[PDB]
Amino acid sequence: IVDDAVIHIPNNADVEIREGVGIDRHFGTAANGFKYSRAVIPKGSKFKLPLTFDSQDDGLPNALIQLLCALEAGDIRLGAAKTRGLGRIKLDDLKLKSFALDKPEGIFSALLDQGKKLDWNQLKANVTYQSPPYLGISITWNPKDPVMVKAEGDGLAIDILPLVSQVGSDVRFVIPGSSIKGILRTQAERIIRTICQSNGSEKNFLEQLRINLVNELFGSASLSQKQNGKDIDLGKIGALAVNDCFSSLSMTPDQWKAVENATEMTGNLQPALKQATGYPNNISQAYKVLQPAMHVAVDRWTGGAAEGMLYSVLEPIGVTWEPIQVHLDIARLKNYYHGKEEKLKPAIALLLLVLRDLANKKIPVGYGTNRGMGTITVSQITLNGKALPTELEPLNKTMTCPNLTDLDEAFRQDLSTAWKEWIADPIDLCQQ
Amino acid sequence: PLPTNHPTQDYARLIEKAAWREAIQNKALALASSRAKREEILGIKIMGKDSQPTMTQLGGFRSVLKRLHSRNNRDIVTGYLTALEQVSNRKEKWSNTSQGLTKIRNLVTQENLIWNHLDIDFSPLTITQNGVNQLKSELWAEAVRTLVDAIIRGHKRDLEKAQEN
RNA sequence: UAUUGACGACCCCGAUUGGUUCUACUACAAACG
RNA sequence: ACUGAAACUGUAGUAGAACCAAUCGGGGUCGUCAAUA
Repeated sequence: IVDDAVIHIPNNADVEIREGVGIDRHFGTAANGFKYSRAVIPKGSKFKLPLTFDSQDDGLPNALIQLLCALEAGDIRLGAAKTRGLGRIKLDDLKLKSFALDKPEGIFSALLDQGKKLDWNQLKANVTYQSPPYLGISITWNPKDPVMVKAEGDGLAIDILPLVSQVGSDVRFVIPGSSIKGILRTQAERIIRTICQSNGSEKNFLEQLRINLVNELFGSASLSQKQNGKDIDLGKIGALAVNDCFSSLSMTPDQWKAVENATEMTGNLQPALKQATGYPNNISQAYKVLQPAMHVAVDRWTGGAAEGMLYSVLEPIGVTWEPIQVHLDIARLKNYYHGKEEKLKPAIALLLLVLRDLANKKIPVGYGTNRGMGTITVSQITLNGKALPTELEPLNKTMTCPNLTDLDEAFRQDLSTAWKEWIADPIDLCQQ
Repeated sequence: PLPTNHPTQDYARLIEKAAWREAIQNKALALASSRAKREEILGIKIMGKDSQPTMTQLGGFRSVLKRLHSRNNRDIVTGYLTALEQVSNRKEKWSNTSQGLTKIRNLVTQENLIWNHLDIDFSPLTITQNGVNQLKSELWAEAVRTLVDAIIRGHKRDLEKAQEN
């Protein structure tokens, strides 16, 4: 029995609204109509695990112990947008109460005594947690040029402000996983289209997205189609899932409101940024973290500045960020490839090519990438898979060369061979 | 109506908010479905292909109205409007509206005015004694947001009929 | 016919996309040797 | 020229998959203003 569980948002933080956009793969700009918003429960929010199990057998099932282990590992995901940043939950303070409803003393204990407490650690010792095959990629990046996703609307003292999220009782700068996934998908697709020399200009945005290997890795929209009598969903969830990224740098929910509600860049904004950066008495040190930047458009005949075209960015020039965490469900891919572990190698090869570009500054992230922002420096990529198939196990590596040369050459050549075999005939690799 | 102390007053109030919220939403759809009602409520109008103001100026307002969670946040929207009004080029962006900047000022600062525009008869929708006064005080900011969102959507989709020829 | 005689800042964000597509009940228990 | 009794509208089913809050913009720069005598 699974009960409905009310969510307690920490303190009384309100729901966040998260903006979303589809970026046209030809023009590189927001696709028409593809502008959306999702209300999301913050992070740190708590809800009950409301579970009851009626046992007819004696003891507690192994599969159910494995489930509770996965909850404490944080391996189950809940809700929408599981690949695009959301849905990770972790169980804490698991309690097991047992009632022997088969016997008088246990039935009265159900009525009166609130049950026998079982030590979870005893069952947790009897079992080994059978975590499914997955690859986890953790990327350590420092912004080279300021990096920020744009906040949902223009501020007063500053027009363009960084996006923030509630992370417990504090606000942190966030790079949505929707954003890291769209840039990775965009480069993944560009690689595929480059090899096949396949243009994206005539396709609409839903068609632009739908190209091979990325449909399995990054996922494809649900779309039932009659093939011939048979009816097939073209949709599949992404095997690749990215988690929202957060800064080392946190502020109290009001400290940031002091910045959002500042009205004069040289006035009350200066205390707000000095407060929020943690340098209340060093505007210099404060502005080596969050720097207001004025920009003009200069009229081409007159010079000076174009009427109205004065705007300001709060550039997070010195915000430090947490590692980006990507999660490849190898088990989900293997299901798409109908169990064939040999079909993994092109998807793995693509993903490593996307990571080679990410490390080589070929993928900028966030707002303003062409306009002075968004360049990242990747100093380490840590590939850390569990229960990988034996030929993919050389992925278990901490890479620091951008060009993947920390992976064994015999493994990179094996991937390159399967990659080249796919390039020679780029079939829909999950069709059988 | 229920006595104010009645034990089911809390439960009844959940039914009331639901009936009020969905009433406000359906009426906002209806009011936004006519261009005369959009021009009356916000001053927003179509002038051929043109929108007064441009959709970008409506989007700016609508992005500020997202912050109107309560009547203690009407200072946020009045802050935006005074900043807009204090900049001559941005104020002129709203000329050829039917007095849209003051219509927005009123809707955000006259608490009765959203209810005057909605003009919902809430008597079939309330059962708690003092239900109307409390729900109006509770659902005000949501009603403002709901009506403006509907108006701006109905505006843009009537603009598409004039603009996309 | 061409003189009188020096002062003074401005711009403060602008334009746009604001949802798109799929799933809309499926098996049952009552029917039928 | 005597009320039928007894019987949970329940069981299985993740409102989800796909979607970059993004595109463009040197914090820039010279002669105007007033009308007569």
